[PDB]
Amino acid sequence: MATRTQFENSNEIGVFSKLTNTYCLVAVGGSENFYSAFEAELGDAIPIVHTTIAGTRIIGRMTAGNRRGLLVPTQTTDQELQHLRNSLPDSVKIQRVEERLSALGNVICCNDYVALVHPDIDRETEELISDVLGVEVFRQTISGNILVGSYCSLSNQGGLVHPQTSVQDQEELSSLLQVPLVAGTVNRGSSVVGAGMVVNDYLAVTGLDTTAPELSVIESIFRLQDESISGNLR
Amino acid sequence: IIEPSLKALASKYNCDKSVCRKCYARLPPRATNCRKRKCGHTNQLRPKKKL
Amino acid sequence: SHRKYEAPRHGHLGFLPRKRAASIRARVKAFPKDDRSKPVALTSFLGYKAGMTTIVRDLDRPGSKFHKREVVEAVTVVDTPPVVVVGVVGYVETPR
Amino acid sequence: HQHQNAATLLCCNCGTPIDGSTGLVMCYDCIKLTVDITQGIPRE
Amino acid sequence: MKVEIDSFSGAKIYPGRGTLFVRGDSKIFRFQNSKSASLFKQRKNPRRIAWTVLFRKHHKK
Amino acid sequence: AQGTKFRISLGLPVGAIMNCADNSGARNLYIIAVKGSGSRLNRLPAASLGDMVMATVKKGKPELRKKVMPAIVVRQAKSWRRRDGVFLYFEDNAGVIANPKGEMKGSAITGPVGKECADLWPRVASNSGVVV
Amino acid sequence: ELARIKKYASVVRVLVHTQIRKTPLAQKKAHLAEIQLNGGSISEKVDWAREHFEKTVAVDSVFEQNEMIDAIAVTKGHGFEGVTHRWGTKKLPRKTHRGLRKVACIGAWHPAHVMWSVARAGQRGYHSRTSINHKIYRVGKGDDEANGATSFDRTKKTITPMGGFVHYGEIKNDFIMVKGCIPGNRKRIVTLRKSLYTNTSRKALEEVSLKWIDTASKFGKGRFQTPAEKHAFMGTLKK
Amino acid sequence: SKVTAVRCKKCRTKLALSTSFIAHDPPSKESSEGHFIKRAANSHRIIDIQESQANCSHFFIEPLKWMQPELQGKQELEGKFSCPGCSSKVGGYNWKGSRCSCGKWVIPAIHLQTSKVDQFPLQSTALP
Repeated sequence: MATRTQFENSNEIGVFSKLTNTYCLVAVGGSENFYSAFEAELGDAIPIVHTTIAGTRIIGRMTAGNRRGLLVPTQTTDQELQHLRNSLPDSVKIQRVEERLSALGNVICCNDYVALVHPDIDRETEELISDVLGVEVFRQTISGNILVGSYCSLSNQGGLVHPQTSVQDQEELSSLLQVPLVAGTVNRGSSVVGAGMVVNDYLAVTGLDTTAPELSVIESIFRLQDESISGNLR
Repeated sequence: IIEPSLKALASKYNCDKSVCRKCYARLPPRATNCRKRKCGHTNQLRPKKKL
Repeated sequence: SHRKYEAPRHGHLGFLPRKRAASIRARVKAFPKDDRSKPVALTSFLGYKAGMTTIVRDLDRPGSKFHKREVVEAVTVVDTPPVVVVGVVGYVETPR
Repeated sequence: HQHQNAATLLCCNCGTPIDGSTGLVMCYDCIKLTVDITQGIPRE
Repeated sequence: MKVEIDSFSGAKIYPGRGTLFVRGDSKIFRFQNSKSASLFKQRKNPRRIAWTVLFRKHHKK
Repeated sequence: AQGTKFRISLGLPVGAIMNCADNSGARNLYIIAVKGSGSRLNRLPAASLGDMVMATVKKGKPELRKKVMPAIVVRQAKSWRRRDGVFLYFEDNAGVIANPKGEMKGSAITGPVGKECADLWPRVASNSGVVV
Repeated sequence: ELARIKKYASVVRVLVHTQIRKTPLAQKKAHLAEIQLNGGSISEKVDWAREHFEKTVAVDSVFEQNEMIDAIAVTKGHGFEGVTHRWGTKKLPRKTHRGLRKVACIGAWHPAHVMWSVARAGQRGYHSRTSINHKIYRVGKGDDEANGATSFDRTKKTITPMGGFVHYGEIKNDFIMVKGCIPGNRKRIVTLRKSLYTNTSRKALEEVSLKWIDTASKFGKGRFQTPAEKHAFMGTLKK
Repeated sequence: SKVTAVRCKKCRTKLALSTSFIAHDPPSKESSEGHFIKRAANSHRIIDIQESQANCSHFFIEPLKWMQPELQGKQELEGKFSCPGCSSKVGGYNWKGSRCSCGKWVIPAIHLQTSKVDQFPLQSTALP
């Protein structure tokens, strides 16, 4: 549901992990407590992969992916590419992307159906995203920011956006993304909402300093909320 | 949780001592003189403060 | 008067004198501790240093950031022909 | 029908409803007494 | 171990060799020695420097 | 606040004027200190790619000027040695300003960001466009 | 005399010498030395050396891969060096009369003597040094043309670079390849010693498998590893 | 009003409902109970005065069904328990006291600390 945990002592989970519908990715330098958050709740449905991208531990911001495909940047080595093609299932396709804009997570905000990309991305990538992910690509900015992946968490049900966002432009994106959108803060007043948390259909994991009113806004738009063991025995 | 039969067993080694005023040494509670030589075997002893 | 701004000493005092060595073959001052359960083997070897070259290896050190990662590094190649025994010498222990 | 039912922000600290844009999304009655105050001075 | 080609002329760069340059317009330049590097700072054109691979492809040497 | 980082070549002493990569109104930053620096007689404490410096704004918005506030280096002109082998260097120096926790005040970063800064600081990699 | 050593004589050394003729040095005079033995039952130590008179002792019988050793030699020398580069002291400012690469204050008035701890110019280099904990990576045989080859490299080459080791020649012999610098320059007689203490920490117990060896030319900015691929890259030349 | 639930942070398990909550709302504010008194070793001697906090930072609930194997097995007078899925210290049980942070007393206490737990409404969403 709405579980909270943290990597080593940092609240942000979207930097250090990439959660999709059919798989999950985590960085290698984690404690036993951080790994046990995903293992206890995902179970054996989707494969959890320990990986690194380009010699880094920031794999949630370097990669871009959904149910059908994964996009990795150029500096990902052949040893790390061969490891991912084994642990992930045969349904997903992994493709290395030649970019000037290396960090694909900040650039691409995507789901099963509709993706928003950075406006200065080139045309040879727009052909590549739509054929790998199988997603319509729409060049658009969140009202004041070009980094659409960092400031806008998105799932299949809903999407949380940047707090300083006009209502007149949320109705533009909801017309475009075909999902309802709510603005808010995560991690006790951090405007970077896509890097603080992750989301798929059946799970959404955020930081430990996310307050209780903030957690209500998250699970509401994503619609992941829903007892005999509790009772009175005196 | 401490079962105060055992708390009285441990306080004899920790709390029920006496302290010399000059050299701050830990002394037995029935003593009259400090056993060290760097305080000159002084006899100004105080009980150790209880919690 | 005092030094007015403290600073550590330049140089090391356990390496005095800086005088020229007695021979180009430096002596071995000390050999490892004898363990008489093990079979007979030598304790050192003589060789001639040739040069340096560069190496690449997969670093295997868990909990590091460069775990399962390639690193380059500098190695030294010492030319090592086989060495032939021509005698033995036994030392007794005296109080001097 | 694009529906953006958002109530732009709620708050950070308390559960009180709608605040505005431009920052300070903290429900001003909170920040008057709760957060630090960041005065940090002697007053006598 | 990947062997990257030299961006100036044509040369091959075995690992642990030569410099790398990240220009402010987000483009990565590789150089095998200070010859092809210091000719890059002087704004020379490698289609007119004779010993390069890019020249010898242009005249089909 | 600063985790483990492998030593890279020090290119920015006290008195350096590096650029300002973010969009917080400031134009350049003047380095006056490096957090966690050493101690040696007559030695200027120096910064590196990814260190945290105390810095002031000499040019930009007048609200940001005349106060000392911490900052994080994101580019460097002195060439450094990565462990995998290569010597690389950017074209100019750059820094972004931050709170002493390490969170960033600006919204985005223009220009590339060095990779050893994106691993060390979680907020800078969130706002980075291009990572090397 | 061998019955004399078996009865008395707590420790036993063995006089060895290298074979200088299998070496590109110009010297013809071999280097004699001693090596202590660490076997058991000192009657058995001299029974080992009885069998090995005028017998060769290999390299791989002594050392093996991934072992921590010490390297003992005589340093590169530099002759008479000044007080700044010898001890690393501070240079005086520019405005000083009669010399700035010096040390200003030798001592105080009392005691009226120059102490032994001041910095003072003299010989630098050519000293005996011991450097511990150098990790062996490769012990290659002599009659083996896959010295530079590796399991991930698969090209047939020696570790002698193109044009040979600069100022040395040819490694057509056994060799020891160890991590990091050894005291003493090239052509220098170097003693490699077993480790005095058993090391555990994390770095002695690591096992290495190499990816690639650099056999490009050391004679300056070398851009090719083997001459079989210099000819394939450049093509047919005039000569 | 409507019934509510108290879900555990990092466990996401419903620890206690409403139809509970013996909230004891007023503190006394007088000098003997509303202030925190630290005496001395002897002679009823006050060394410290501490003012009580704003709101009672606990939830005093009835002993519930999931608490029963910790309360039957090794029954003692004081201790602590956890969420049944994360083993994190949520609240302690004590048959003595531990008034509130804000201070009264209670009864024999089953306190559920409001740090590292939070309170959500049991009904549908507010739909803001």
